[PDB]
Parts: sequence; C-alpha cells; structure tokens
Amino acid sequence: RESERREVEAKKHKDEVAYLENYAKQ
Amino acid sequence: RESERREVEAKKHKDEVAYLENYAKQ
Repeated sequence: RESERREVEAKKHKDEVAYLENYAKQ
Repeated sequence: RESERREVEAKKHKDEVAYLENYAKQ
C-alpha cells in the first residue's frame, strides 16, 4: 500500500506540473 | 511513518496548487 501511495503521489506531481504548464504561457 | 509522510506530502501539494491558482488569478 505504501508503495502504491508513492506511485499515486508521483501521479499527483504530474497533475500539478501539468496545470502549471497549462497556466504558464499566459 | 508512512501515514505521516503521506500527510505532509498531501499538505505540501495542496499548498503548491493554492500558490499556483493565487498567482494565476490575475
């Protein structure tokens, strides 16, 4: 379970950097 | 140990996203 939590928090990193990219170029 | 690490990760993620949306609100 803790390993799975590691992968899902990596996914959260991906989502957050994705939103930063979405609103970065404006 | 794993639970508290996940908690600190989650709070820093929400802080980051709050920072980004506050910056982008203009």
